[PDB]
Amino acid sequence: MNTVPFTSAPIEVTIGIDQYSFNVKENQPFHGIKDIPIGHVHVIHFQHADNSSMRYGYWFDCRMGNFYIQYDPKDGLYKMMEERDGAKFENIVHNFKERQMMVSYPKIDEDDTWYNLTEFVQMDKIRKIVRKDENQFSYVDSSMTTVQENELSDPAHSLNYTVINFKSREAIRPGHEMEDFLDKSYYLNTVMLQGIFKNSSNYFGELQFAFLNAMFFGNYGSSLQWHAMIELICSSATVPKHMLDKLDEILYYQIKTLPEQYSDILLNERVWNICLYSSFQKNSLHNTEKIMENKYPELL
Amino acid sequence: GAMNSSNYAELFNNDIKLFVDDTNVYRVTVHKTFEGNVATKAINGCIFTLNPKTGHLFLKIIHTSVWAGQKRLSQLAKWKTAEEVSALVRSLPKEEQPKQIIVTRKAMLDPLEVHMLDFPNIAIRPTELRLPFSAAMSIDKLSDVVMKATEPQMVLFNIYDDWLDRISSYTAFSRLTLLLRALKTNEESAKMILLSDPTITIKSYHLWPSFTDEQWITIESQMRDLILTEYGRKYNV
Repeated sequence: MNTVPFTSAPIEVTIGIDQYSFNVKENQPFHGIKDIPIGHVHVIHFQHADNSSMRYGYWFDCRMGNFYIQYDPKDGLYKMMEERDGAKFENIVHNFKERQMMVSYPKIDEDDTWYNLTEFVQMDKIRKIVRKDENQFSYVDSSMTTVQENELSDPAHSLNYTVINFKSREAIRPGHEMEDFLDKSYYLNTVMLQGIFKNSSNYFGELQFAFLNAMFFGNYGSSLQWHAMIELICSSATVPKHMLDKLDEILYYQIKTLPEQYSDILLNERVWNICLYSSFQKNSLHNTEKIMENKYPELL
Repeated sequence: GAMNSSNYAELFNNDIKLFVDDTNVYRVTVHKTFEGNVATKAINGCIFTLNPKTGHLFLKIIHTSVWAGQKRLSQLAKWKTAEEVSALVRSLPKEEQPKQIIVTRKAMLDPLEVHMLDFPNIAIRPTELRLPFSAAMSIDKLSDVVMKATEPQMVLFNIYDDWLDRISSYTAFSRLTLLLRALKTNEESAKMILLSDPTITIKSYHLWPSFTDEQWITIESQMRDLILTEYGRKYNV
């Protein structure tokens, strides 16, 4: 079990840790989060009570170091920092706990939801999409644009998602215009899986990361990327059987986790109607189709 | 974006633009079979690609052989159109390449954008103009060359004949659209108006009769009358 201590909580905030959220009041004696399962990635996110503009947070892996949160009253945000002095860190987290001013990561043992949502997400891929090599953890917020979006303006503060564009030379082999536009199998299998991702695990890792950035931060460019990576698989006549069967499980848990009152802003009606009811894989997403029909029928 | 009537002039500025109409690319007759079923037979079609400033018409004849053994022909027709328009643009010197292609049917947008990926500075746009280019096959000389074709074939015309010697490109386009709208609304009566005087002829190298300026005023009047008459008949007004 790992800990993320906080120096203090000077401003009223909603704090998320993975799929859970709690409230902290202004200058409440809060000193962070204990009892965090190791192994995965995690995300710790913030939305200020006094200004719900800019949600932001940090992706991290407790195995890569000792992380803490300290509010910066100049920049006006909770900042993640690494404690390089392990003895000092062990001294704080053995004591603040002995104080009991920390909230417990509340993992139900039947509940494997966070593992299902991050199965393919890896910190090393996250640090390629979010470029800040001096930190072991990666900052994302509501407003960050994607490299693709910047192509249609500060590259340091951008989400370096794999560019997917169905009407680009990369997607369309000269001489195969109709074939490749109607059946994106070439673009999926040769360009994206063989060429760029190298395997379906890295593909799914980016798709899962994009979904979580869309859900946790309301990051629009992340939602576009999530939808694009679903549509590319569904619009291909030729997809390995294992990938379709895994895609059904990935999407089911994402739909299951999505806040009920967030369906208007996080689901693209066009993409979901196409994938579930028109696409080559319309009959390949049984579990996803069933939860969407029963949970979000208004969209379809 | 989608062309209309505020910017109706922009059409006739110095930026080269082409209208693409695909309504006559895939054409069929619908007839009864021996089993008492109904069967289509394809007949030759054409892509109508027009420079509205110059009158230059690139008529790509679509021979029925293109459909042989193909499925979903109405879908294929949009992609065939896009292929041939792209090929036409590639065949032109850079200084003659259009800066805009305006498709008369929004269904042409994705096929044309995909075939034109090599030309990222050529804007592919729909229009809010309801243009009567479907009636191109009512022009006898265009219909004759399409129906006689035994192979794929590109034929060049000036759809304004010599009008630009005497009127603006705006005025010539307005005359063309009136004539085509009349031929679309009542083809036989529109042809009667044009061919009523056997003393006014069509030059070997023209599509339309050699009307004087005054005769064109009278012809345009008779075409407006034909359209209004047909409106009254359809809506009992």
